[PDB]
Amino acid sequence: SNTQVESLIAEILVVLEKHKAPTDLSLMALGNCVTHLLERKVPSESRQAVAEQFAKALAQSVKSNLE
Amino acid sequence: SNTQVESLIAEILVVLEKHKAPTDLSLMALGNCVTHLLERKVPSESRQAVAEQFAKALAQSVKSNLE
Repeated sequence: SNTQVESLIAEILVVLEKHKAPTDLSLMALGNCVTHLLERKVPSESRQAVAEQFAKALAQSVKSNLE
Repeated sequence: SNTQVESLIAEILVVLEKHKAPTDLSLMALGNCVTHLLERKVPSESRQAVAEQFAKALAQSVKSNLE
């Protein structure tokens, strides 16, 4: 499964690299992708909650990476 | 610029769609992409802060989308 996640990640990263897209642009696109998914696959009532858990995970991820 | 953002977004979304990747898997990959970018292009001292602003934007985005 790790190889599955990693492959998805690599594929998405290459997309950003191919466009030589700036950091801010990359984040904006990535954020919109999350927003798109939540709106299209998460019930309106849980959307904010899933968004917040995504955010917490991101924050924790970044923090720990600061090790 | 909107077409530029939208094109990036579409390209990333197609990547997820091609894998028929589940929502949770998509989020995990997307989150890792943000983490990757922050670690590779944002100074260690601002990383958490940029991560939090990304999160706020995401949260606000989702909220407003609930209109």
